[PDB]
Amino acid sequence: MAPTSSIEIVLDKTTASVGEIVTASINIKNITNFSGCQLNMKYDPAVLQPVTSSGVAYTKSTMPGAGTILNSDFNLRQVADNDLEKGILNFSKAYVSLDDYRTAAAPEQTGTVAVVKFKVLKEETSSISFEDTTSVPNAIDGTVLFDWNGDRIQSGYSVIQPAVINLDMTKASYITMGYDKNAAEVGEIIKATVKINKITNFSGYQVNIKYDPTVLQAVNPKTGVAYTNSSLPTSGELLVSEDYGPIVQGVHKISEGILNLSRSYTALEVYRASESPEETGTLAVVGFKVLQKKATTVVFEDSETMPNGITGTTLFNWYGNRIQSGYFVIQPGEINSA
Repeated sequence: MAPTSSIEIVLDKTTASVGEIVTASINIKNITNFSGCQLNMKYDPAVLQPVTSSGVAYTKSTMPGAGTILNSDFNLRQVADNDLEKGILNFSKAYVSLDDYRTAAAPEQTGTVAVVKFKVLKEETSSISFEDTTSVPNAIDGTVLFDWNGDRIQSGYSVIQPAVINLDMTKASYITMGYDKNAAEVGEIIKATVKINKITNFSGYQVNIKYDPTVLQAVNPKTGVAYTNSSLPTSGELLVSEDYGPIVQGVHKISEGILNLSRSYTALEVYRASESPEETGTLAVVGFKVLQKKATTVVFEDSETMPNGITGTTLFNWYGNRIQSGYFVIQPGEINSA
């Protein structure tokens, strides 16, 4: 299930100086009967410039470079309509000879669908993400994947993003997850810790986390006892001062591999009066028991229950204001990579 089935933007380097090239590979994994896609990619056009006839700036009609799938003889349709002023790449890449593709019975479910090279114009931490555009509609975070019947794939995959270039792990403002280990055998528990860095006047969080319940089981990270749909996470370093009235709740859908966790201080005036904000530290620990040893991941993922969420995350300051910008969501790595 998702996020084992995914589309992701993967950079070949995570730091690059001005004038250097960063290669963004658009990779899919385990997309059943995949035949094609339409993707709307957003970047900051003050920071990055898409390039290549190896070296030449894209124009309006420039297609991304070829990847490792969608190169076969099933009548590939390709169109691009890029807005270089706004920093939007929009392209379609799909097989049209679907009857023949089906009959071939060898679907291209995993690989690189396209490559976009970016030249760095400015020293500035910056992200690349697929984003909804009104000229879609019903994309999933700017992504439309098609199966070999020509039907849109409407569920069952995660959009793993943003891809971030030139992030300073000490200085940047972000939320992320870390693992105590990124490989583990069947029956072992991986401890996944939600944590933040430099979030100004932070007072609480809500996060929506997606895992593949056929590969990992949500459990208490010490005891191994399975989470139910109301299980609390184990507390971390932050939001544990009793004086500020923390409240915590979990509302999950374990059969679908969805956790939703929230913890906030409530006595915000008392907290503000301390003049000692909690801005960097761990928020929550969840356990993941390995059911099968195969490559998977855990991700922050948007929820229809969090329409104002930023890739499945909401952070509040100590006036109860949603922090709407100025931090990155940093997805954790792969678990049990091959």
